[PDB]
Amino acid sequence: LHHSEKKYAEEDQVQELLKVLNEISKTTLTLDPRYIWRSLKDLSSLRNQELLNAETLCFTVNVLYPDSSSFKKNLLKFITSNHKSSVPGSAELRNSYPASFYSVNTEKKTIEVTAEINCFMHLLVQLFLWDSKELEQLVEFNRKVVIPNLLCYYNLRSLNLINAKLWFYIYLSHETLARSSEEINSDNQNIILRSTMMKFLKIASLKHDNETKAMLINLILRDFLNNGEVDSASDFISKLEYPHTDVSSSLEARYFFYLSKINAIQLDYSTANEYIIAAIRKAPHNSKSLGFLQQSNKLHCCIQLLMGDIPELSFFHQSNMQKSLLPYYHLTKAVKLGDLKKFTSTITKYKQLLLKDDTYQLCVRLRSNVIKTGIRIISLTYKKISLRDICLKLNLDSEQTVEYMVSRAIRDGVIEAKINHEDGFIETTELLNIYDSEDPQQVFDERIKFANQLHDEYLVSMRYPEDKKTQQNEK
Amino acid sequence: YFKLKKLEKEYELLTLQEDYIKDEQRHLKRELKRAQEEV
Amino acid sequence: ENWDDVEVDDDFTNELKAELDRYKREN
Amino acid sequence: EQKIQETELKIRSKTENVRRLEAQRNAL
Amino acid sequence: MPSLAELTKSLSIAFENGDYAACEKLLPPIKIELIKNNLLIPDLSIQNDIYLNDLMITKRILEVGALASIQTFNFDSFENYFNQLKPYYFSNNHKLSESDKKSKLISLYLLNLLSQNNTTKFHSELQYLDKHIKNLEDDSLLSYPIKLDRWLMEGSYQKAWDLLQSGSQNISEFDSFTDILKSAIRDEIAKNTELSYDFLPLSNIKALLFFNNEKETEKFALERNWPIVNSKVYFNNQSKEKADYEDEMMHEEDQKTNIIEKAMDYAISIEN
Amino acid sequence: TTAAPLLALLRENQDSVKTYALESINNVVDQLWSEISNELPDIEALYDDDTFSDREMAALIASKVYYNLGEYESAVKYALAAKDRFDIDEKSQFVETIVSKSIEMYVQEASKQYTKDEQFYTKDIIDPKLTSIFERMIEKCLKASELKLALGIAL
Repeated sequence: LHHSEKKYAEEDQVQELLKVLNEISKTTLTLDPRYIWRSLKDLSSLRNQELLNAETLCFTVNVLYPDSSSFKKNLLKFITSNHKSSVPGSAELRNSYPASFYSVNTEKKTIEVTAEINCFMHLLVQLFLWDSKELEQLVEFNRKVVIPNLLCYYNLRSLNLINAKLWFYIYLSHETLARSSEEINSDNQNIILRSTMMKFLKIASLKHDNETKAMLINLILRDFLNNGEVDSASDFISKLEYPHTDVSSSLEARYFFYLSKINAIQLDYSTANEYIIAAIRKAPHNSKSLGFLQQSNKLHCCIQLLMGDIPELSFFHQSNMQKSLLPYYHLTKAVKLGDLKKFTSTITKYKQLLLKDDTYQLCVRLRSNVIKTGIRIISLTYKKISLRDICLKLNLDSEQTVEYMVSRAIRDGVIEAKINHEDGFIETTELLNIYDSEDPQQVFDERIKFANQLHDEYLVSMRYPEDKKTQQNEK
Repeated sequence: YFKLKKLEKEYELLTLQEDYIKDEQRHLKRELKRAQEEV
Repeated sequence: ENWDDVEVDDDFTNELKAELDRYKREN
Repeated sequence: EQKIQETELKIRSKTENVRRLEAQRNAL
Repeated sequence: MPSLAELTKSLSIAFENGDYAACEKLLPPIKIELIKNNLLIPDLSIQNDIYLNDLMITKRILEVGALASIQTFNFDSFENYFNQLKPYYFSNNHKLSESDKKSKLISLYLLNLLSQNNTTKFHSELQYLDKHIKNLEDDSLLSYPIKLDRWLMEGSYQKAWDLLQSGSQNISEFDSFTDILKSAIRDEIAKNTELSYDFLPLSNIKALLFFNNEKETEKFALERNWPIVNSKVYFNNQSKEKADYEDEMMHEEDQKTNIIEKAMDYAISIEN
Repeated sequence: TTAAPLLALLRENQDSVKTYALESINNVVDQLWSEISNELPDIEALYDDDTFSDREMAALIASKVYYNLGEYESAVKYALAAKDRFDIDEKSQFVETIVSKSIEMYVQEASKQYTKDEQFYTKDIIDPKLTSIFERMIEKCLKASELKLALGIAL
């Protein structure tokens, strides 16, 4: 029964391993193994549940084990395994073949098979851990082994993509351990993890690997959010080492998502407004990306309300995610109408929900934005309005209070008006008629730059796949 | 050391073929003017 | 649905009939 | 081999431009 | 802490008796003993210590030196001892630190960022703390700079100026920063009267600047070169040479020439 | 973890404090190099101080400022003042780069100056700090019994 179960799943794993083995042996092609590894994550997730854990036991028996002798026993010890007589030395798939990792040349140590085996061995370990959700000692045991192994290898062009996806599981397993249970050992454990990120990033800077650095930057910027250091994030993004060429679309959306939250504390939303919009256009619409589209839209509504301008109202109802976007609608309504008591009761009921996404602090600063937006609304209605006429609307305190809040709104060039105290009314200095100025000419220059930007990229993207069809023989 | 310097000369051979095609594509438009107008 | 169906109206209901009060009295 | 690794990226981008501009030149 | 077997902890004794000049001369010999001490920087060799001479001697000395620069009005010294004691609070999260001087030094640091008008670290650490509700609201020390910065950009100086003068906590520890904070507001007030007012009387500006004499308002007029007419202050709205930085973007005169260059350059790249 | 506490002790005058502040930066590098760039002009100012004897260890860390920043042109220049503090056989990430980077700087200053004189390596025309490191790698290749790397780098 259990004998035929191990031969079926292992043959499918070797069949996929032999495909990428001959691709890296001929010259240098870095895109051939990458296409299979994308589907390998989905195929292995469903395959690990079937036939239990016995598919990876004989895989260690097949290939020679440099480090893996005691790693499979410690993984099966936590589950209190039963002895099926799976002891190595029974199932042999090698049988002295060149593609089978011939044993005699391997045992004599005249050839090195460890490069394409041991590096691939760590990949299958992290896949089974994410399915069973194992924590505590099993997380630290794997992280301690991989770090010296990566420093011993030279990290060739094809070797940089093997561990590129392993860093995502290292950071994920460490964060889920701290949120589940907090202790004093978890704090000092992250200290070593912060040093390991910078040591490997410096090595990958020489190879200029596009996918490797794309995964690191996403994990490094996210670690600064929990650590709470802006100087580490500000100096990191100043180098601009992130390639835009071969990185995946899912990795691009995560990059622009961090720049929106970093620039949000600098009180400059001009650049941050583009990063949050570009992150949505680069994020897939599938179900696996719904978690990112949910968090990205929550930040988009908060950026516009902090700019003094009301965002698009139809964005809530047209989308199907508005169930979680309902609290943000009451925030926009309270700022636009200008009611002081409505804003206090708005954030009170949802105060518990605003703590998870850490957007409650941005909601506290909306208290002043209620008046900032209310002044712009009443200014467009009345070009010349008296001093006591505004207090009768928003129910402000005194007449001197409303007079000094308008002078602050013109600091950034929002209202663009003047206050005449001798006459007793506030007059708007904006006559429009900007068609006679040079201001629209500056915006029109960027539209030509944006049009010709995609023209050069059009020749690069379309012509590249036609290179292989010329050399290949056709009928 | 011998095989390391061989890769440096291969980069120049790719440059010789790259710089010539970039110059040839602009000169082909001059031959098209002498072609469609003459025939 | 720009600036219309999202906020609806929620006005001009009982205040519209109240306008005829000042029209038929002060006049 | 530090100098070779810095110029290692030139084996592809320079090869692509020769192949990309081939059919583009052959078209004219 | 009382000094018994060493003079390292004697800094806290002289702090209560005054003479901050002699306390600064005793700082160099205290920092020398901290060099040979391996318990200064936290590491994996410390398990559980509830007694002194581990985290107690490191924090208590830095708390006295940080508060010493407050009475002597030294901002450069406050940016040192606090930034030196900041990593000693926690490596990641530490819930066992409870003291009256911990919340005071953190509050003084937030007022220091508003003194130099720092929008980087002031708007960041608010979300990086342990308690984002109780410590930022119920605690009057951490909520003191929050209500000032929120009411500064709001534009209401009636209730904002009361915390910088008649407040409860601005007497002793917060008084050192009241000089620049009130100076940073009047510098903004001077710039607001230029754009939004052509001329203003001396009687109405007296209440906005919170001055008790009319001659005090005219004192800053000569230093800032304000045109003065009868019973009024004229503002011509004088600007500086060009603007900002990043040449050939909204900087120098005759921008239409560069606009024409943008149409010529990117048009040739169409064929390229 | 910030570089402020360790870099703030260099603003006073002490023999022991300046030593402990610099040695702590050599232990933790990859974490703290973010804030060192702002204090870079204050650290390099101590190199010209004659009473400051740690310039050998200070120049080793000052070279790591641009080395961790990604600029290798200035990383090799400040690493030449370490003298005996500059490791050779450590074979670390910092050693396998600056030494290899000094080889490229040794070639650029050779072919350009070879037209004027071929004896520049003997005279002071070329920095002897680069020549001394260049000779250490020669003896390292002789121990490996490889004549291609030893004789090929001198060509």
